[PDB]
Amino acid sequence: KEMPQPKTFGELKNLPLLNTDKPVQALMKIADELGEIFKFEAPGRVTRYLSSQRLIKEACDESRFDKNLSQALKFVRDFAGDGLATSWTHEKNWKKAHNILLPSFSQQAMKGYHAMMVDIAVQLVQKWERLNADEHIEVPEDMTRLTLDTIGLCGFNYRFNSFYRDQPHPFITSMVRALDEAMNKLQRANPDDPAYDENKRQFQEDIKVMNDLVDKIIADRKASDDLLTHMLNGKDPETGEPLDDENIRYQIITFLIAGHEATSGLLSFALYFLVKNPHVLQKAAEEAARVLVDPVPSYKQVKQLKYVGMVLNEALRLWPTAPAFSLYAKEDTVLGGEYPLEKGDELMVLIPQLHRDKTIWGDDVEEFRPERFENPSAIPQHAFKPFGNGQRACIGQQFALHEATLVLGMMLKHFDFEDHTNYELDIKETLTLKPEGFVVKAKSKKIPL
Ligand code: HEM
Repeated sequence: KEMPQPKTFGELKNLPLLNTDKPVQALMKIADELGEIFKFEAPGRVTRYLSSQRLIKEACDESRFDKNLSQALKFVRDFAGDGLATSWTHEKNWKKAHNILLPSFSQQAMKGYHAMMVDIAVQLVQKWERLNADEHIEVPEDMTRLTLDTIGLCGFNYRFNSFYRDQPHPFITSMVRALDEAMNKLQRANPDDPAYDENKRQFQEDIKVMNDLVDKIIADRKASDDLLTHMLNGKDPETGEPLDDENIRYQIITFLIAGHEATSGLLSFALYFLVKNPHVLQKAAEEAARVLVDPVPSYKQVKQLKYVGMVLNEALRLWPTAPAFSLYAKEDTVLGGEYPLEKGDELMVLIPQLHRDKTIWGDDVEEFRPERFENPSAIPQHAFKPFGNGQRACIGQQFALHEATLVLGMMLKHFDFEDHTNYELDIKETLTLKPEGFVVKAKSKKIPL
């Protein structure tokens, strides 16, 4: 079979299609036009975009395909280096850090983070309780305050104190700037052109901001049993080695970025979907009131918020906040019985499209219906992949979900929410997705913390 490909622009091939602020959403539209697979060419470059569970289940076979660093991740590697998310599977430092850091996400570790998560969640609830009449909430802004502070405190015993600031923590400003530059490089025809000299300067200036904080965090610890403890002291069972200093710095950067951005997106989409679906919101609120009987939630109570977990999964179905991942063929292989691939050939999994596979989910795929997840085991293998695949899946998945469940439960216990502007969904794309400009009003239910 000869594979579909979107419209081309002479020698630029398909490249100009990605000259947009919303590339994933563009690609989703192309996926709608062309189906389960399409070829995407740029000068000197080719990838194939996959949207169907039928094809993605083969792509997820680790014997045939391994994680690739997309062009995005390759640019992120300029500051994240050989940290876990931007390492190749065959780099010694991937498997070492993987073995060393996985215990930071054990059941006992998670129970250990719970009190610190509550610290930040209480800060968020207090902020909202303290608003005056008619004042409104900037949802993604506040969710980022929460998620950054949570990873900072839980992972590193470091307090970004984001609820003490009216604008983002400097770290975030540079992170966003650096990630935007990393994206802008995709289009650039002549990267070494003096025209971009200033962009390299601001890039390195933003990386420098990020690295200064990393030094602060490591300094402060020199003067806990968290992530950082494991980075500094943990030994890999296989090699018997610990991480070296250079790799440790990369992990810190990696975890500070990965550990907050997608989770803030998730919480924001979840609240967006709730205020757009009032019956669902009522059911979630009812669970929160029924389960969260104490002034502050326990770890076990969070685990009992079944419906809230369903709501979070349905939000990840529709808008998985890290919306793509890239694979390469380990050897020559045939995809789907129809698409021959050679060793090294690249694939991109367009996760929001996978999650709209009508053969898997039914015809109603645009509807927000958390009951799809009544029994998560009912979902076929490789049909729901918001956390990636296999040994290269999200290490922090349970952390994200615990924090998100705890926080949304508390939000639903303590406040009624109003979509006072009838917000029109506008999805901004950076490393991740978020509903830009999303605002609500919260009316306190006046329940003490
Ligand atoms: C809703 C929240 C999150 C989503 C949707 C998400 C999504 C993903 C996805 C799709 C991948 C695979 C990327 C690829 O294949 O290139 C991944 C990997 C990763 N994520 Fe998450 N993530 C989330 C939260 C977190 C959190 C809270 C942490 C840290 C506490 C974290 C740390 C990482 C790391 C270190 C990797 C690379 C793991 C490895 O390859 O060894 N993520 N994430």
